[PDB]
Amino acid sequence: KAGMTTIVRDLDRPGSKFHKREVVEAVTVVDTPPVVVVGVVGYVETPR
Amino acid sequence: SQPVVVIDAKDHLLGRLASTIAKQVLNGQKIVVVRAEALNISGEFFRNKLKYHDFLRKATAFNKTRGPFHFRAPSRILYKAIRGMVSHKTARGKAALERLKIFEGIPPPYDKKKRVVVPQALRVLRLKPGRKYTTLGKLSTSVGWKYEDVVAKLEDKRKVRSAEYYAKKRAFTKKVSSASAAASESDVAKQLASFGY
Amino acid sequence: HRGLRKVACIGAWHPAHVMWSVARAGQRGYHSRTSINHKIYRVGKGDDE
Amino acid sequence: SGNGAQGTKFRISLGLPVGAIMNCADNSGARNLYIIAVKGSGSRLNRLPAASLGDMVMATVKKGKPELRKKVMPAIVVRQAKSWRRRDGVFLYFEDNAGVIANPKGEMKGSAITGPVGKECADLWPRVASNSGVVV
Amino acid sequence: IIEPSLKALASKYNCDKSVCRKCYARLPPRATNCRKRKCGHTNQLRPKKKLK
Amino acid sequence: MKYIQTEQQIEVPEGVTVSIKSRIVKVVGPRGTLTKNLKHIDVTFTKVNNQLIKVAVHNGGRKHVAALRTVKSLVDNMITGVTKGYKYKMRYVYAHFPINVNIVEKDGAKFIEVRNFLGDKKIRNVPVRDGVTIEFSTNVKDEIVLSGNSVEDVSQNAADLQQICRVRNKDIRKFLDGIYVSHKGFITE
RNA sequence: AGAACUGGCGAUGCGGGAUGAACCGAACGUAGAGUUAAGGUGCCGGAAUACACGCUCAUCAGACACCACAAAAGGUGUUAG
RNA sequence: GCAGUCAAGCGUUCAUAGCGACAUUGCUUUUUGAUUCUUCGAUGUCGGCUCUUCCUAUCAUACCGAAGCAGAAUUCGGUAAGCGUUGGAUUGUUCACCCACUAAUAGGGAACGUGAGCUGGGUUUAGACCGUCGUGAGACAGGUUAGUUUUACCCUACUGAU
Ligand SMILES: [Zn+2]
Repeated sequence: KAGMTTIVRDLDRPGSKFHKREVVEAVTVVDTPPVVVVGVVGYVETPR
Repeated sequence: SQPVVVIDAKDHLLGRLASTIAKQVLNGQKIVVVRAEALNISGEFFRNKLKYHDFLRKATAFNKTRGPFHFRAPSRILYKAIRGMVSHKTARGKAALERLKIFEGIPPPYDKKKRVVVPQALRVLRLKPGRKYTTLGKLSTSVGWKYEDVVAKLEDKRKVRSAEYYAKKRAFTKKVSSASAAASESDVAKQLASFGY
Repeated sequence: HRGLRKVACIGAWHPAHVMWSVARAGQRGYHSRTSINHKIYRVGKGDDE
Repeated sequence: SGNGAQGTKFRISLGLPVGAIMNCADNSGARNLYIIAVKGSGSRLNRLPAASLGDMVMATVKKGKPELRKKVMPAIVVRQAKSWRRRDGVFLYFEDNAGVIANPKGEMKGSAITGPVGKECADLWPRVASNSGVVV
Repeated sequence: IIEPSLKALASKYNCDKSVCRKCYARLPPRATNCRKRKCGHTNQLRPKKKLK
Repeated sequence: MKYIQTEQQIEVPEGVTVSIKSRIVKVVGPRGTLTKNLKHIDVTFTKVNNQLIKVAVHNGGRKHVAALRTVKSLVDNMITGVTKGYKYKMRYVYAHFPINVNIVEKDGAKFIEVRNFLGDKKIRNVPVRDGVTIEFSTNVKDEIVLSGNSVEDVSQNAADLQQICRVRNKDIRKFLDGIYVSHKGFITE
């Protein structure tokens, strides 16, 4: 996680009062590089 | 008489097993009970369900982690019935209940080892034909078990891996009977037949 | 007297044992949680200026 | 809530609770309205109900035309001072809390509205919009 | 428009019944002994109301 | 009292062979074929002819014997359905609002949907059981015919229909609408 | 709460009724063998998952008197009459 | 306080849709009473505030049945206590009455829950005033006003923590 910001977008929720209107919403930004795979692990079913 | 006993629990009744187990294990015999999801119990399903839902009701109010631990697995329902029959609060009940090893399905070690049956608890012999009986897997699942669909996927592999063994053995011994039946017409056997062998 | 930012009557008598259900002080935060149905509004490219 | 409401509203910051004494814009002789209740307004222990813009209240006049006072009457609040948030983002507020006398069917008693009026009331109560001269 | 050749059919499943005075349960018109256990399989029945 | 022997018997018209092993009936015929499980009942079966079968219970005592004739009818209904077949003729009824019924292939199997059940918008669908064929009358276009071999499938499906096309929160003495069975017969006679 | 006759608890342990001042059995020197009381023999629990004729299957079964509760009225559920 | 059984009748006709007298069977311990076993080398005694949990004899909400159910609205009943069940004037009040919203404004228990948790309006010490009683000191379950509310660092429980 990094932090938050504020945006604007036109709506497509039809029949609402704010259809074809714009709004303001708050979003979180999360920094998200590439992970790298190093392994694989195998799980199997048991009665436990 | 054998050092360890392996009890197939199919078509058995719970409280009529556990009074044999709880005495044979208090007298010094090691017992394992296997295929406990195939156990049977008197009474209709709804009735034996309510007799569990009136157990889940009983938990220590001020903190329920202190109270009656309602186990949902058949291996543990049977153990409950036995723990009740045993003075588990002493070093004799404790020592006994460590002579016991209960399972669902038949794991490998007790797969290739012979199984037995307690006739004074078989539903077949005991119960009237026409009475309703309830199966512990359906019950456990209905009160919050999870691993029913696994045991059936494993025990079937057990069965198809066992049926081939049985066919192998049978198609071996049908000739042992022939080559010992071809050898029973001598004096060695006409003399034993008088002794009773 | 003896505080206001608290609870009175943490329990009645004969249960005689304070309950798991009653409000009591302790840690706040550093708990694990899973919120759901969070929509995505942009998936970001790092090589873009 | 829908006792005369044409449409349905968004949540607005609940400004003025009961006990509030807000002006009266209409030309019905009144001067202030004492809120005694709110339509909607669910229950919680020790919580006193509140009124937002566009909400109906039930009210009691304290100053104006003794023909009116000493009785309850429905009312409609059309300005409030609590900064509230519009979906377009901005926080707006008025300089005074003010209301209107009304009947349960959402109609009015007066012929005008002395002052500005909130879009969040006027879209909803249509008989207020026809008698308003200004909207925000 | 129900054409009473068919109104008779709808009434076989709706209004040709008998009701317990003790549990208010739909029972058939020919039967005694309310099938529900909470009543005690009683015999106090009546016909269902069809005229006024 | 506990009796000694209560036995019923089951005729068998030709073309039919009734195979039993461990209380699992299997019947065949011109129309088709059928099976049934009766492990939950204690009952025997013997073959005195290819033309009939003898079913028997022993001491019993007034509870097993009531299931005896029941079993007898079940097997007899089965033979009847695999020799002739069953036909259930349901019919529509309404006052103002017609019921618009059709068959529809959903993602899985067939269904039968009904619309305008008293002006409702809920398109209420019903599965078709596997043992059922299904059609509409043509002499009058306001019926429907379920049909098959197994009555406990056909009739259960018809009841599944007329149980969902039932009005709620209204006077049923007045709102005698929906669909209802009208005739039970076969598809040979 | 208050009287009559007797037996007890009090002042009395012991085996049984899970537990209990009074109930059942039975009254106590220290010990050993045998036999029983009342109560019990699925397991906890020592002792028959004994034998026999039947009744009951309860979606709040029922199970050691005192004792720790249960009625009027009903049921084609079943059994016998 | 709650419920049930007969059912004479009410119920435009229609005992039992709903109700239902004369009688009669019980349940409850949230009433009041009776009793006096425990507690007088002290179990802190009204109400409210706060807070949790439980019960069902369900006010509402869910699915159903029945009506003297056309619809709408209502009543009777059932499974069901999962979820909720208010803001305020007057009163110390329990209790009560009204205004108002509401889906609804249901009843009850937990040492008549809860005072080392609060308050201390009331009651129940001492000061004082009136009325009535009494020769008088003084009485009143009659009214009025003012009147010290102590301690947890222990064990357990609980919340969190190594
Ligand atoms: Zn009934």
